[PDB]
Amino acid sequence: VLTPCQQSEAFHKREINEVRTLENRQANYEANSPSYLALQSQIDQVHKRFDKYGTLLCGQDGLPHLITDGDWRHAREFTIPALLFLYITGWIGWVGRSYLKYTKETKNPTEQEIILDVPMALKYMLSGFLWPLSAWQEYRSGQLLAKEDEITVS
Amino acid sequence: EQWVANPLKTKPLAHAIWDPHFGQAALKAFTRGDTVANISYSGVYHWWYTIGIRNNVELYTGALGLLVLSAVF
Amino acid sequence: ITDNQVFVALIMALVCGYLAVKLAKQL
Amino acid sequence: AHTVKIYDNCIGCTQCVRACPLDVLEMVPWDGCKAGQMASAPRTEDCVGCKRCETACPTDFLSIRVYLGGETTRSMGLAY
Amino acid sequence: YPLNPAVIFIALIGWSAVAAIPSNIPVLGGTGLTQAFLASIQRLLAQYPTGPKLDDPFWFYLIVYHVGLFALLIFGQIGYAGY
Amino acid sequence: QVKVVVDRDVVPTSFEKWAKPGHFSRSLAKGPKTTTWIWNLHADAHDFDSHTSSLEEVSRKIFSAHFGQLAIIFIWLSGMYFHGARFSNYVAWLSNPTGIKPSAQVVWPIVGQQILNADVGGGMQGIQITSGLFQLWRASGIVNELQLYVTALGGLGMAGLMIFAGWFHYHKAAPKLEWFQNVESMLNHHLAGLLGLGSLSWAGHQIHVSLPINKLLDAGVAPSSIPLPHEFILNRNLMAELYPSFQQGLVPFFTLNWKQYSDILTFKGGLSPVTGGLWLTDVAHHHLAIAVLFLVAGHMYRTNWGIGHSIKQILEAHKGPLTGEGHKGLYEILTTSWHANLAINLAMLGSLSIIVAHHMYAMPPYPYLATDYPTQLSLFTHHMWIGGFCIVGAGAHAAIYMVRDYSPTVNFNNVLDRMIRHRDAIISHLNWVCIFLGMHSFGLYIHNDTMRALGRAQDMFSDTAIQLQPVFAQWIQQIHTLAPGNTAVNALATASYAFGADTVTVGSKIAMMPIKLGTADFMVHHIHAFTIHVTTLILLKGVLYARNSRLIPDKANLGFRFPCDGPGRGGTCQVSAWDHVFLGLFWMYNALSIVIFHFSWKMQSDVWGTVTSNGAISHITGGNFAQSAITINGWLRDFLWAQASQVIQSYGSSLSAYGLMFLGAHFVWAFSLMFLFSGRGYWQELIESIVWAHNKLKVAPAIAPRALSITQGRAVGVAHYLLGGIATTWAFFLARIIAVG
Amino acid sequence: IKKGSLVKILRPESFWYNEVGTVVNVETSKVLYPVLVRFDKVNYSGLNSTNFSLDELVEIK
Amino acid sequence: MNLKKYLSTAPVVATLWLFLTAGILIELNRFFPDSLFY
Amino acid sequence: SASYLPSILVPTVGLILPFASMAILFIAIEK
Amino acid sequence: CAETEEKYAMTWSSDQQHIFEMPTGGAAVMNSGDNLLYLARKEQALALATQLRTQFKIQDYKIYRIFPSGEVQYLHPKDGVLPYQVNKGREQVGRVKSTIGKNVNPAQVKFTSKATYDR
Ligand code: CLA
Ligand code: CLA
Ligand code: CLA
Ligand code: CLA
Ligand code: CLA
Ligand SMILES: CC1=C(C/C=C(\C)CCC[C@H](C)CCC[C@H](C)CCCC(C)C)C(=O)c2ccccc2C1=O
Ligand code: SF4
Ligand code: SF4
Repeated sequence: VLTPCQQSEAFHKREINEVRTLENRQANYEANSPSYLALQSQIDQVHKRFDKYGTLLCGQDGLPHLITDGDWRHAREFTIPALLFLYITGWIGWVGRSYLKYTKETKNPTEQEIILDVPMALKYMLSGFLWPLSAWQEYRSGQLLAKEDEITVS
Repeated sequence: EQWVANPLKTKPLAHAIWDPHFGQAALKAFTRGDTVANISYSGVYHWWYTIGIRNNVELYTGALGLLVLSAVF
Repeated sequence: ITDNQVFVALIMALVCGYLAVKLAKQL
Repeated sequence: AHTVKIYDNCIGCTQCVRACPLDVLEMVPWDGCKAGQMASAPRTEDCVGCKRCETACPTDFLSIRVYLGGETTRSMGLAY
Repeated sequence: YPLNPAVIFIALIGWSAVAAIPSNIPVLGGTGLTQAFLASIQRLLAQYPTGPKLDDPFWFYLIVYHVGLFALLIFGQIGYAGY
Repeated sequence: QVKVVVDRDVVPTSFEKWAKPGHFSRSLAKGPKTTTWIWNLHADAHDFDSHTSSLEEVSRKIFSAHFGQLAIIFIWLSGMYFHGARFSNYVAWLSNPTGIKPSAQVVWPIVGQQILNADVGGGMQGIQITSGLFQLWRASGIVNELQLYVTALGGLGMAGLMIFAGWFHYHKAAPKLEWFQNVESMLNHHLAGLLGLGSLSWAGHQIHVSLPINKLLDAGVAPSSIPLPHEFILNRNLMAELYPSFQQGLVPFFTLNWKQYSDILTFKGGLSPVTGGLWLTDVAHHHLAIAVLFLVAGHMYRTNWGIGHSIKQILEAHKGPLTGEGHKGLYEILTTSWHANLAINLAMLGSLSIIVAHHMYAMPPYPYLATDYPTQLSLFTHHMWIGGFCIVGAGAHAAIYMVRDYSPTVNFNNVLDRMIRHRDAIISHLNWVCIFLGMHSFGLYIHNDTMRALGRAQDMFSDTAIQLQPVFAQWIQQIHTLAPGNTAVNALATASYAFGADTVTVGSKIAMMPIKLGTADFMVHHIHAFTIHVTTLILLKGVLYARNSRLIPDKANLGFRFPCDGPGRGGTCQVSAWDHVFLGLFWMYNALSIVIFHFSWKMQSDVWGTVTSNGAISHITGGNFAQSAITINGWLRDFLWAQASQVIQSYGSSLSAYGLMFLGAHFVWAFSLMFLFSGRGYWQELIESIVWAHNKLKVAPAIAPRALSITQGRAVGVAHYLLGGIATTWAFFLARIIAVG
Repeated sequence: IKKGSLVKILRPESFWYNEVGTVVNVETSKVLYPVLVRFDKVNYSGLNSTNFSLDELVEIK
Repeated sequence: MNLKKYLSTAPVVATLWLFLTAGILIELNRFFPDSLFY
Repeated sequence: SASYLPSILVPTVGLILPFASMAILFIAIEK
Repeated sequence: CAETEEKYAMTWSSDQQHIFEMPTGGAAVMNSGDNLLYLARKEQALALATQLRTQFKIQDYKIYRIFPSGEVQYLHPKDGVLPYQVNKGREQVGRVKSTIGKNVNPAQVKFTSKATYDR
């Protein structure tokens, strides 16, 4: 059963064990060593690390699990970086497709791919920002796809 | 059938060994009864024990009963 | 667990061996 | 033997015969191309089958297609 | 090709006599390179099963005498190259 | 004669041809219609005897390229001196070296990886050095951070002189070929000028820097009371206290009373019992011996003054009867073909690097080097590995000579091709020696494997069982015990303490123990002779069958990196002189993997470890070699199962980056097999079946996406098999010995 | 038909099958494969320059 | 003059873009480390 | 339980059967 | 060996004593006037024909195939002219009517002793 992670026992056992275990090296230095300040910053980055995983679900393992159902209580877990990611490589993919359908109609398409025309490249890098309703409106013209390309025997 | 007497305890034996390469020290690393047989890791005594073979005699009549069938095929 | 049943078995698979070599030199 | 067959795509550019280091291939005057030539493979008893012809066959797809057939002494290329 | 299989013993003259009288004392042999060997083979020659790895002047003056003796007989066949 | 004719303003220096990739090859300036142009661009980036046959233009290109290599090496050493300066704990390491583990690289604090900063002491953390730079700096006498900064900045200065030198010697002053075929002068300046003045000037550094400094650090002086090497030459008085022969000046040198220089120079050998290194009196005396001996050596090549040899009149004079012509032609081979010179120099360079490894483990020449065992391990191992690869470079570039630059007119009946007349009798007897040593080097391991597995340990090859005591190695090692009284008359100790007397300990750490060789060490030496003979088989089969085999009698007409001939002759895959080098790299991995698996486990059983009270002994595995190296279950269990345990439990600690470079190197090793086993007849229409999925969405790439070629599609399987395979033993070894030593 | 015309192929072992290409030379001397067609892209032989018959001569407009 | 063509090639712009997005990941993981939400 | 039969049958199938089977098969290359 | 395998003896003439390379290996003496040369297999021999012909003129050359019965053969050339050059004596064998695209499917050839292209 996925307990809420802020109250799970083995979670806070890992809190005591890692703050104490990393803290064992912190007594190897004086009060004004640069390493001692670095492990001050590291202990801060462990208490923040465990307070910022409060609303997750760590089960009996004491390790924060995830949920990928789109439950809308786990939306910040999976689906918000899911839609975020699909926007980012939809950006990248529409940039690359748009640049290849640029260099397909140029003088010499071979030299276009070694030496990227950074004018027209950085045109398409930035212009491919709104690929759902630009790739979709280039799909409604019947132009994202193709037909009767290369194939083997049958 | 010694395994049928004690199914949890006794480790089930496969066929026996005749190595002329076992000098002495390996011969004491296999003694499960008088034979030095391999422990049978194939679940066959469990299937023959749910079948209800509780004997070695029924296994001989079965072994003859499949030499007959192999000769038939 | 007995003795003569083993001999009955090796006779029956000797016959089965002759039927195997009888299948061998015809196909 | 390794059966060499030379189809009607053979436009007679003769990189095949120059590419064969066995002289299984020769050129035959054949009035069906612009050069008037079409290659022939009469002596396939010496044909290794190394497909060095098919590398240097600049047709559409392989006018000369080597099919790997029999394996004699000469067609296996063993020295002894 | 070996047209001159003439002499071998000229190396035995040529390698023992150049290595007998120079003693050069504080090494294994206080005597020369060969005198420390001929004395240290006659103790072992009469079918002695001994001579272990700690037998110094048998093994060491075995190899160091054979390695110059081989070299001087080979150079003796090089002594039939100027013909 | 000797004269230097130099073309000026050879090549203009605009960035125009950088915009033309593949400008250099007219076979490759067509531009990429396929993606194989991308990889052929890099496979022809240094085929200098494939750009143009004109050896002048080639020779300018290579000779300018060497300065680029030395520029990268001076950037590398300037990097090591700066990471020694700003980032290392070397100043604190100089106080107590046996307690402080050496660290330079201080990992930047991003997510997690700040835990790699190992608290190695010195008050400052960071990942631990295994390269052994601090031992060479204590030997060289670098006291504080200032010489590391300044020597780093001089490293960048020489890097600028090598970039400017290479630009200067390709573009605006580049020589003729008559400069290059003036090779008696080249040997005449490299024997004498490079190595002679190198060892002589280094004897200057050791006598006027290291002998006072590593006398004071041997006396245990803190690195603040130590004066600068500066201050030992303003007056002889600070050195006459340390070495009282400096008071006499150079006067006993010029009168040849060299008995007086017993303070500065001696012949003692052994090791320093205090620092665990060689005596720098012996090392400075040694570099004087290389000094005078190489300056003698340089002057045997007639250049202008009619005094000295020429190589032609040497090689003609050995007109032996069983070779017929003698060495006629080799001065014309080695001064017209670069690849043959690269074969010789990579063979001797690689075998020198192996010699470096074997001379560094047993005579540890740096102070406190044998104390920290990871620097003792990885400087054996690293120089063993480059010392391996360079021999395969000999086996390749010998074949690149034999395919390209062979000409039978200059090379007719001499010592060279008379081998190739009976190369069947060469390779056939290598075949026999490989089978005989494989049976008698590994069949003994299957024997002891079975006899230990069959219970009958009375039939093994142990010391208790049928023994195979190495007779010859124990005998000559016993001679090396008896050296410094008998034959090395003016010595005191032996050539090493791998030979003779009782062990040398520094800080309760065993610096060197006399290595015992009994009946297991024997069989591993026959492993090494075996897998050396197999690489010699593949790398002589790669050269004698390079140009014209009896399978394929025109390979020079096909080239060097051709994949094959075809399915004819029943299949002629992998038959080129390059493909034997493809095989010799796997056998390089085998041969050196069991060299270092002999090293790092015999010396974790027979040498290294600690010493306790009353001089009592303790090894790391605890004498667990001769009862365990005889089998393979003892080898795999007791070595690869047991020594892995400090690499595998290394998580949550500073050794966990080796726990990442262990698994990832298993990944790269396993990832090579995809390239080795399959071939482009699969991947080309797998890829083209993906090209359908780009042609459907108009994402057809204009450079056509081929698969790799065959030779690239096996060269990359080598270069992953070796990167993953070598980095496994890398992470395993450094995570093993850092975790204890 | 003519030189310079942009021609789709209908032969399944053409590498450029169902891809248009430009006509370079046509011979009218009963050569069985007279219409030499080269292409933008490149087969595995490295060679765009091939030739075809008249049944595999389908142009576009 | 033609250096900017060399700074428009495939590997150089590959390093000047993967170096840049690499710096986006590292500079976005120094400022907000341990980011499993959102 | 005839405890002597593997002492006969294990060697005569283990070694001497791949002698006569080498003869029957290997001469049966030419028969 | 020579008592059971077809030795290939290559006979040719030259003008000057040059030096070529054997297919067995190494440099050969190359008798200037006329010289025969026993070999092992045909690719060695025509590889030597490429070895000499692409360098310089070695014409009036052909291997007499010593088959072990005792007599010879003659292949390169037969009509006296070089094979990629076109002579009006050679009869072409080894063709079909079209490309591979009209070759028969091997399920139409299954259980018959035919080829995948004869039709
Ligand atoms: C122009 C950019 C671009 C675009 C839009 C696509 C799109 C596609 N590829 Mg892909 N691909 C690309 C480049 C691209 N590819 C490159 C450069 C390679 C070589 C590494 C591949 C190798 C590849 C394989 C092997 C496969 C696909 C497949 C696919 C399809 C499924 C999506 C997927 O998993 O992608 C796969 C994505 C990758 C393998 C990694 C992405 C490739 C690079 C890193 C990103 C591309 C950005 C591009 C370089 C930007 C250049 C332009 C810009 C400078 C102006 C999809 C149509 C699959 C398919 O057929 O599915 C139907 C498939 O099996 N691709
Ligand atoms: C005694 C003079 C001398 C010295 C010291 C060297 C030293 C070297 N030569 Mg060299 N060489 C010389 C004479 C000399 N050469 C002559 C006379 C010829 C012509 C026959 C050549 C032909 C030659 C070739 C063809 C090659 C070398 C290479 C090398 C380098 C090997 C790499 C190495 O050891 O790095 C250790 C590095 C050092 C020890 C640094 C050395 C720098 C010091 C300052 C000496 C350099 C002085 C310089 C040569 C004087 C030029 C005069 C000019 C300024 C007016 C090394 C720097 C190889 C190389 O890498 O190319 C550069 C190479 O391929 N040499
Ligand atoms: C008297 C001068 C002298 C001194 C003090 C040293 C001292 C040293 N050398 Mg040495 N060396 C010398 C001369 C000298 N060498 C000469 C002249 C050569 C070239 C032949 C070498 C070649 C050499 C190698 C290859 C190695 C050393 C190494 C070492 C170190 C190991 C410690 C030891 O016990 O070695 C004592 C040294 C010796 C027993 C060498 C004696 C060499 C004699 C002087 C050669 C005489 C030359 C002459 C032509 C005779 C040659 C044939 C002869 C054998 C019959 C030590 C610092 C090892 C090292 O690097 O340490 C890690 C190592 O691997 N040396
Ligand atoms: C572990 C796998 C393995 C093994 C055992 C071998 C073994 C061998 N390789 Mg090798 N090889 C391997 C992997 C392996 N290779 C891989 C992965 C590559 C990839 C690059 C190569 C590439 C390679 C090349 C390129 C060459 C070899 C060659 C050889 C042979 C060297 C001669 C020798 O040692 O004979 C001794 C044999 C052994 C040690 C094998 C064990 C034999 C035991 C000891 C005795 C017999 C067992 C048993 C009694 C048999 C009877 C019972 C049975 C009949 C029922 C040897 C058989 C060379 C060759 O052709 O031979 C010279 C050669 O040129 N190998
Ligand atoms: C190749 C390495 C090797 C070697 C050297 C041995 C050696 C041995 N094994 Mg063995 N073994 C090996 C591999 C090897 N094994 C492997 C790989 C396996 C597993 C497959 C086994 C499995 C095995 C078992 C199961 C047993 C042994 C046993 C033995 C011992 C007796 C065998 C015997 O009678 O020899 C027979 C020897 C010969 C017939 C001699 C032939 C070779 C001669 C010397 C060649 C001489 C040629 C000559 C030099 C030509 C030059 C001179 C001429 C020109 C005049 C013997 C020590 C037995 C034992 O009890 O150990 C004590 C035993 O029970 N082995
Ligand atoms: C997988 C495989 C391939 C396919 C390998 C493909 C073709 C290469 C994949 C890696 C390249 C580098 C991808 C190209 C991507 C570019 C780097 C652009 C990406 C954008 C940035 C990363 C720069 C072979 O070609 C092959 C050939 C012969 C034997 C075995 C194999 C084989 O196993
Ligand atoms: S087929 Fe290709 S190679 Fe053979 S001749 Fe016609 S064109 Fe030249
Ligand atoms: S098959 Fe081998 S030999 Fe016969 S032609 Fe094609 S390539 Fe030349």
